Amino acid sequence: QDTEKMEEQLDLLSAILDP
Amino acid sequence: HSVKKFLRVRIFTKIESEDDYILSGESVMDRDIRKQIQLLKKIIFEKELMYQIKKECALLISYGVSIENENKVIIELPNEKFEIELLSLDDDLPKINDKRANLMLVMLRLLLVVIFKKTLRSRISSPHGLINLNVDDDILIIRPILGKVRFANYKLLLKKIIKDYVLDIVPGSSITETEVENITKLNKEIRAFDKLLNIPRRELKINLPLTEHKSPNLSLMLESPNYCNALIHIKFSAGTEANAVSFDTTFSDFKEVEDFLHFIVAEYIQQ
Amino acid sequence: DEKQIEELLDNCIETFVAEKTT
Repeated sequence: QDTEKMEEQLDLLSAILDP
Repeated sequence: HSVKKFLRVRIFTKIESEDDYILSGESVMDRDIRKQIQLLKKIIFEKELMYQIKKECALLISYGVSIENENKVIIELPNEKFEIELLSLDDDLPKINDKRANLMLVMLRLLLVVIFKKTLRSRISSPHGLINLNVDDDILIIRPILGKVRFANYKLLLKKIIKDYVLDIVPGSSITETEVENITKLNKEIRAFDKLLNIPRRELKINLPLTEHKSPNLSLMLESPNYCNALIHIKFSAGTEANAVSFDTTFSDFKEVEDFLHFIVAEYIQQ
Repeated sequence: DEKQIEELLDNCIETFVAEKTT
């Protein structure tokens, strides 16, 4: 499921933005 | 170790010796049956990412994008350069551009995901049959990201040109930029990334002093229809209904916008 | 969802260009 991939990256992204 | 490779992006910074770059940033690389599936999925995914990027870069050869090694592409910008490399853990503390390298990396993956959403949607709705895709059309990965930067450069030069030709010539003037079947769950997911995939555009309005007989108005709009080049749209009207003029113009070359701004300010704006 | 994403990308793109420069 590619929606699963997307949630992984968004999680990753917000985490980079707010460490 | 034969092929297990991930991709990291490093950023190089040009310096005052002006001859060469140096490395200012780098993205990190992080380390039952399902877990072996997970690693295998993240592996195929990134190998796909490098494949598609390489295909897209064929178009960008003119825009400073060079494909050097089968595992590496370099994106050249005036004060910076980017390397995107697919590499194993054998080859090759924080710094300035680490954060930016990490962002470009996540963005890259996200762009592929949207591509996956599109192919699937293309298959769900229309075909009763199979997908149809174009590299030029729907494969955008490097372009949206790179375009954001190139546009910023372009917008900078444009404002310089405007200062020189216009702001400095006419005293009161200044500038103000402004923002220009049920699959729906899918369209909503893709719509969310319209922010990243929208062709970049800003409107620069030039404020001119009001002559008591007539109020001249001038504005320019900058845009990048193919994401990596620039179009400049200039509109000028200084109406006195006896003298009333209107110009609607489009230029692909900053050289000609200088010449047209000059022409405009000369006749119509100047005293 | 959507707004969260639009806000998150707004930040990401901003920080990545470093356009601020002021």
